[PDB]
Amino acid sequence: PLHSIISSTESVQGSTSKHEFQAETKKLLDIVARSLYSEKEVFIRELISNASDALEKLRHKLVSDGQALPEMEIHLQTNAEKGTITIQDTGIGMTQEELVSNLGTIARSGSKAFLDALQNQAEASSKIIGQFGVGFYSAFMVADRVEVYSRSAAPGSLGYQWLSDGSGVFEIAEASGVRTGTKIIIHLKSDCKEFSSEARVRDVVTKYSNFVSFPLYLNGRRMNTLQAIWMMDPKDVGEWQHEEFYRYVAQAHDKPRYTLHYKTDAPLNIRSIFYVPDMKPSMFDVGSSVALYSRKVLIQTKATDILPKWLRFIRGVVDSEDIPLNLSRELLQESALIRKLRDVLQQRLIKFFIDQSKKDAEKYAKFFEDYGLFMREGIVTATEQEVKEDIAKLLRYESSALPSGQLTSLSEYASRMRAGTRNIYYLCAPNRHLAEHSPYYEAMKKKDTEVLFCFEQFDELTLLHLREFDKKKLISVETDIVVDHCLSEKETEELMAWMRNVLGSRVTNVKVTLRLDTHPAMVTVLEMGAARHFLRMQQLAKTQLLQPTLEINPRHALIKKLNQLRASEPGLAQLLVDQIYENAMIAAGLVDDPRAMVGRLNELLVKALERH
Amino acid sequence: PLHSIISSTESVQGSTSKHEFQAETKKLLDIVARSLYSEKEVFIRELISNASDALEKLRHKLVSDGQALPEMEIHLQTNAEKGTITIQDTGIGMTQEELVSNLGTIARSGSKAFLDALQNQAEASSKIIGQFGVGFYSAFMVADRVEVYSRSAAPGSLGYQWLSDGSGVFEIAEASGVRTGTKIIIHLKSDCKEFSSEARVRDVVTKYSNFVSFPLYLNGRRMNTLQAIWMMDPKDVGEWQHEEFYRYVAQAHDKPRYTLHYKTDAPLNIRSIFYVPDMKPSMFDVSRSSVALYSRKVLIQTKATDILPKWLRFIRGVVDSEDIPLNLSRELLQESALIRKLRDVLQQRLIKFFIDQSKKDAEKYAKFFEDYGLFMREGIVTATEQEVKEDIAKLLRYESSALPSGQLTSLSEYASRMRAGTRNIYYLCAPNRHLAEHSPYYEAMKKKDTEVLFCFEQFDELTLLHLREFDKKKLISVETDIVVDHCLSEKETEELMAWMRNVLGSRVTNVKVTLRLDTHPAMVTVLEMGAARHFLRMQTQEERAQLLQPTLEINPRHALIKKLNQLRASEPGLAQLLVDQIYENAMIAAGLVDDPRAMVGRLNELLVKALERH
Amino acid sequence: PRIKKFAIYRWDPDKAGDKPHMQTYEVDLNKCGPMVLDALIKIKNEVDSTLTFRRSCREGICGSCAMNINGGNTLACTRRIDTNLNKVSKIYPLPHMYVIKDLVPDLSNFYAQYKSIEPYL
Ligand SMILES: Nc1ncnc2c1ncn2[C@@H]1O[C@H](COP(=O)(O)OP(=O)(O)NP(=O)(O)O)[C@@H](O)[C@H]1O
Ligand SMILES: Nc1ncnc2c1ncn2[C@@H]1O[C@H](COP(=O)(O)OP(=O)(O)NP(=O)(O)O)[C@@H](O)[C@H]1O
Ligand code: FES
Ligand SMILES: [K+]
Ligand SMILES: [K+]
Ligand SMILES: [Mg+2]
Ligand SMILES: [Mg+2]
Repeated sequence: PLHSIISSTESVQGSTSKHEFQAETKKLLDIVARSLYSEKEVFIRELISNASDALEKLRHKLVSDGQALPEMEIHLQTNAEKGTITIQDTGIGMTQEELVSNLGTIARSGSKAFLDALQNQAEASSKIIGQFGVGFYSAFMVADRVEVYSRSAAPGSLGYQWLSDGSGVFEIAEASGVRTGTKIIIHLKSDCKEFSSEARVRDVVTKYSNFVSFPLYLNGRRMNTLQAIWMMDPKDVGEWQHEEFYRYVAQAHDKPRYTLHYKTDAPLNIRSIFYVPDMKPSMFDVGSSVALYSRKVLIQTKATDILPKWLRFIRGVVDSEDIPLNLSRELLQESALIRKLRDVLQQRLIKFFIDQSKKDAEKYAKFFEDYGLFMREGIVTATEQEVKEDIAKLLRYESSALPSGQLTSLSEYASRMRAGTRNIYYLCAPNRHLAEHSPYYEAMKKKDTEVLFCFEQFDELTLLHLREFDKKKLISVETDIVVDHCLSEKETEELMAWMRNVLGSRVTNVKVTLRLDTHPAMVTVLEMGAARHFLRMQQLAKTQLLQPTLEINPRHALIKKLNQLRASEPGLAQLLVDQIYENAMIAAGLVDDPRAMVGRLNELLVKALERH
Repeated sequence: PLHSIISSTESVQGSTSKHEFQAETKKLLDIVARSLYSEKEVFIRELISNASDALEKLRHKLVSDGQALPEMEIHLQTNAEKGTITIQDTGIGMTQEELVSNLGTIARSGSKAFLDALQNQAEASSKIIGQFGVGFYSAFMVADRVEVYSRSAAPGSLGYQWLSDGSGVFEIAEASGVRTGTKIIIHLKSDCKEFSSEARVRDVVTKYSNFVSFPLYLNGRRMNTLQAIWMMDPKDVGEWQHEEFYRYVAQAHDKPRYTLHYKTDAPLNIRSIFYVPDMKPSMFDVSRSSVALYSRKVLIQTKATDILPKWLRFIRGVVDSEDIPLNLSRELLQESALIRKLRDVLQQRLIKFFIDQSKKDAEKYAKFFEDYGLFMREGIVTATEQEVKEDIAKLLRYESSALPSGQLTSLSEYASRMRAGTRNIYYLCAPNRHLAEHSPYYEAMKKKDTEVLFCFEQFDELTLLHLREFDKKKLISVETDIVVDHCLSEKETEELMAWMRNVLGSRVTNVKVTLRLDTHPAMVTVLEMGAARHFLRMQTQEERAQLLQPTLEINPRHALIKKLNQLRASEPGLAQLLVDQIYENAMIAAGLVDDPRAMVGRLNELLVKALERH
Repeated sequence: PRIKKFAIYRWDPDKAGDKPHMQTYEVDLNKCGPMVLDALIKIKNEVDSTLTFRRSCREGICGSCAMNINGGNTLACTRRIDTNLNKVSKIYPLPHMYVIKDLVPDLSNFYAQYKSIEPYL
């Protein structure tokens, strides 16, 4: 039965008191320094974000006052001998009251207070990074003691010295000689001294915040040298620094063949740029260096996959000021905003590829034979139908009604197709030479219906999964043949009975089709593409057969030879019919590893040539 | 361009002050309820963890004085009509002071004080989940009003009331009729009404808290019905329990073919159990870890850290560890030394277990290998250190020529039983054992008196090249060995070879004469045959010949070559067709054909124009 | 003075943005072994150790010294170095045979391929 202990018999009689929520700071500091950030290296990223926020606040205050703008930059100092790292900025700075209010209070951020005093939410809201109030305390992950020398930008503010050992207690004092801005001294821990090295600090800074809006100097050397080109207008930015930005983000030295600059705000604020490499994709590729940004700082999700898996051949950067973030400055897993951003990016990239195909046939064709497998994988892995047709609009195939060297899409293929026809025919062969001479094409050559020729692998599976385009079905040539509704009748009956006797285990059914002229034999099955690809699966890996039907050509000379050669050499006749079956299986693509057929072919060749 | 503004001119000029850290409670609540947990359904997981902690505390308190133990169960109540979910537990409960100190303070947990007051750290330290102090406030993610009925288990405590809307202000009061323990009523938000349904709550509890230490009741009916069998000793758990647990964890109706119960504490506290499915692996198994973490008997839900190596994803089970570092979101801390050492320990333990299973039984391990070989192949391919390479390679089973058909042999025993004076291991790739025994490369190698392994599955030679070494013995394929190692009349052979090279100058870069072949008229040899075969699958005929150099190597003693010797003059066209056909056959025997459909037409032409004289 | 010009193919997987590029190496023939393998070892210990090659017995028995020269696959520890001053040796790896041995193919999205198979069957 049901055993429930929930009851409503309880009642309230006592006076209702009132209390304010408390928060002990010892455990909060312990949580921030130990169980908040997975990476120990994010503390300088947080400090650089704080410096950028301070510089932005100073810039906003100065432009509000409308006076001269002094130099503003972020300086990083590394001292291996002292085991310390120093970050200094020329921002607004903090008074003693400001230092106590901000530094001494957990989750209290002056950035949010400054943003609440903007009244426009566009001048600096897009550039202020701080939103939680725990970014500074990430520095206690590596520092046994922190010295902060901050002097406010107000004309007359005094410098102040800030000490904190990270043990829940901090002290402040008056400081003399402190320049305008904020100077932070970090004394590294015994086990975290790797941050007192120039190389590691430079690498991690370039990883996190090399796109900080203000100049950044480490040990006196600036390493930015490159503005965030995804913020500026596409017309302002030129192709030369597009190439430079591509060479930096993709860690390559080639040029991007395609450059898409996406900047929309109505659905959600996106400032993203995408590139397509000139060189063919490497097998390593087969977050794809499209790591998400927010207010010009790295997020390194690698789990939400802001960009579709098949769209991993493109390189670039995506920026969004409204993405939700963890307390550790990481994306919220399985967030609705993330999913809608991914969908919008995929739709925009599909539209951009369609436009590129429309405006450049030859360049897009080269791109397709360079990156077709990615679109094939996207069609295979897709679930929504409209996504399937959107990706299929990017497919390029060459039909039988056109000369070699030019390719066409499914849309313009169906545009020129007859009104009565309501299905699309496609044939699969390694080359167009084989496709034109393929027995299935010859069998279907009776009608004038156009047929597409696809050569690359996984085309069978891609077309099978698509299964529809513009309300038109995709039927393979073999499927059309199987669903379709000199060797006299008696000798032909006896001869197919011969195959049925000698190929009963392999060939389940033998029949004669009058639609063959050059190929002596044909193998047709209902699930031709599915069976062909599943056989490749099975032979590739032993994991979790089929119903083959062989059709002979009555008018073929090779088949006609069996009539006179059966009575002379029964064994040679059996070997020849076995070889014919193997050749038909190979042509159908349903054959297994053909190393076994080699011995039979050699034996047949040596045995059947004792006449010259 | 080297300028810096860093200087040590700063110094203290006044008397130093002293201050204590503060905390903005409103912003902390907003952060916890808005930007802490990725999934909005973790609030009931946190509440169930709190209930389990309270029940464990009550159990410890009642065992310390050795008195009677009353019922201990966690009840989930769903009220769709009122849009509320009620959690009730019969644990210790909380007094007014305890309610104010614990509930009213952020990041303040009474479990830490309870753990510090154990004085043993050996009985309840492994059964207490709460360690941060923010788990309760996760309820504010979906609740606009949280109502708590709590009274302590002390003899004479009074019921108390606890209301809070999550806006940083909570009001306390005194309640009557409250059962001993703690009952929390959550009033769902307008958009979070999905948690006021049976199905959603059942799904989340089955996701997170099936294996809580105490019985759990959802809407009056118990829904656990399955104890965590990875806690006690392997001798205390039966085979039926193992089968049921495997069925639950793998979501399959079969039985586990292999059962491993790992419980180690010297490197780190691990209580892990692993199963190998009896059925063959599915395509979901070969596509990306099928192992669920459980810290203090609650799910961690990593799904991305891959606590187990990618090649070992074919096994199903759970791993318990009380030492793994969890972030504030109760998720695994990515890039952790402890989790990396846990992964290494699990990998080496599973390798040792598989080796021990292979030693114990032969037919069962042979079936396991022929079922899950591709996983070990992928592990060999993806490994970097040679130690793990050899450890995984110890699991390989390849039948050799020195043994009859259907007798798989290991690499270690092959190295042990071969010559000690040569550091060479020879392997041959063929679709079948019969083909390997009649392969032209094997026949050419027959001059040497040595044992050769046979490979049949795909991506096998690829792993042989990745391994590249085993017990300080090099791995060399038969084709590579023979190409590295150095009838018809002489002049007739020379003119025949000249004619073939004339008609195969572009396709074949070199042709030689080899007497080792006996039943194969020709053989294509490439120096890196194993690498070339796999390279072909990723990258018409002229380009392939240029990037492969199919060095032909024919056998004059073959009857086909003898027949071609006289067919070169009578039928030059048929001779050209036949030399093309034998080149294609040798290429196929080498496995250097991307698609054999092209040769079908010319083979048919050869057949129709060759045996027409019959 | 017999300065030999060697044109050696180089590709470092760990290099940032490495692309196929051509380099020329000059080694005196008066102080170097006639065999091709000696020149490779000479630059490894003296000129540049970045180039990686496999050699065990410097005699022609293990086969690790086999690469392609002038579009032809040969053996470095058997074939000697050409003495022509004007002619430059074309030191290339095996015809293509790139880092594929260490590319570690993933072959992901394999289940989704099966998921597209059973609707037809
Ligand atoms: N270098 C600095 N100069 C001036 N003000 C600073 C500086 N560093 C920190 N602050 C102030 O101190 C506050 C506390 O720092 P922090 O913890 O980073 O909050 P936040 O950056 O605004 N939010 P978060 O995203 O968690 O970092 C900031 O919000 C600033 O108002
Ligand atoms: N249902 C309950 N019954 C009794 N005591 C409770 C209950 N829920 C919470 N508490 C107490 O209140 C404290 C605050 O709750 P909580 O935020 O979950 O802390 P925690 O569970 O110990 N650490 P965490 O892992 O973040 O949940 C707990 O540590 C308990 O001491
Ligand atoms: S070093 Fe052994 S083959 Fe050259
Ligand atoms: K702060
Ligand atoms: K608490
Ligand atoms: Mg910050
Ligand atoms: Mg808890």
